[PDB]
Amino acid sequence: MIQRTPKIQVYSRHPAENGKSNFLNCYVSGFHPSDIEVDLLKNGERIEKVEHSDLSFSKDWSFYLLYYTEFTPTEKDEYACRVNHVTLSQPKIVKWDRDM
Amino acid sequence: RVKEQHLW
Amino acid sequence: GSHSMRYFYTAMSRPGRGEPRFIAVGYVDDTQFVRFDSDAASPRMAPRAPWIEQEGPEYWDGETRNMKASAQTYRENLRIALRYYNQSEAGSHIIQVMYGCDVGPDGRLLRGHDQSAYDGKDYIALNEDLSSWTAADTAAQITQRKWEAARVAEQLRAYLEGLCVEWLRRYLENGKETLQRADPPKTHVTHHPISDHEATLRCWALGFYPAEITLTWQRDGEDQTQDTELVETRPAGDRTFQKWAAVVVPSGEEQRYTCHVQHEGLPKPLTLRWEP
Repeated sequence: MIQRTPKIQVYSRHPAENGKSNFLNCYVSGFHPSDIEVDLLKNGERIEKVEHSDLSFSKDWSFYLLYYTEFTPTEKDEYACRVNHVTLSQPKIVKWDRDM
Repeated sequence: RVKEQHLW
Repeated sequence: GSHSMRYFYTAMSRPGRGEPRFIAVGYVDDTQFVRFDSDAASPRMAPRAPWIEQEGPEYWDGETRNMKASAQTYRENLRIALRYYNQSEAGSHIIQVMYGCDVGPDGRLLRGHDQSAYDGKDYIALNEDLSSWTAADTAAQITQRKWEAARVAEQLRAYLEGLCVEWLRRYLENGKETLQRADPPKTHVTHHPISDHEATLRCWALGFYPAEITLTWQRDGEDQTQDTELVETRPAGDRTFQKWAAVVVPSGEEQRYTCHVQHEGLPKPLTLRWEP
């Protein structure tokens, strides 16, 4: 009956440099129960190749997952993570900001 | 290595 | 110098969508090394770290056998918990288990763990003596009574002081190149004006392993705990972790603020300031 909403961080593996290949990460954590829907977006559209870590959890029992994809950032392209969970009325979108 | 069954 | 091995199991029921999913992961410190998922096309304990790949067929077959048996036990425990909590067969529920051992630099047992949860709430835990239980409620007291009758704690204690420590020592030696290497954080301070009156100073730590780190801001040498925004430590995806801490400062007062970094990879704690 008690549920916990996900914390969401969107960031890159290495410091962002335009035209240099990198990895776009969306880390979801602190949530319960485990079902969660995560999409990485490029200019508002769903990226297809997205991989994710194996489900695990923290000492307080809340779950965490990393969703990631290879990307080459540019000045114009906008990146984001869209998350849905039973605790959320509508999907939550977190935009990628190089300075976090 | 995992623990080598005890029901609730 | 100190190390840990931990296994994490999650069993999740899904009425009308088949049998409950069972997922197990194993870690040494902050490095995952094995996984099992009942939803895989061919469920098997599978390697997730390069240093475990050398383990022979006897290891992989034995670990897979234990995991399939544990999946069967936890699907039965989900049915038992419905009865103990007077719940219907319509909802989804979750059992979680975490167990393992911590050793010091000499490789001797520092402490053992065996804890369970139902629907994200503590259910029953093995106490630090490895001989008695702490039950969270009257349903877990039924399991405690059954486990005291079957001398379950003695069996766990034998595992935790025996095979757990012996195999953790083996993995540490086989993976010494990475498991026994601390990667210190790469640190820097960024400055972002908010308005004419204030700016954000953000202290970054990147590329560090293990995950444990302390990042703090001080103003005139006093901790700014209430005023600091600290993000949760996050995985980079290449084994290392990242973290930042930020403070909002008045324009022109930037030099009153210092960022302090503590990490096992650092011989001494680091002091950083914004460098315009």
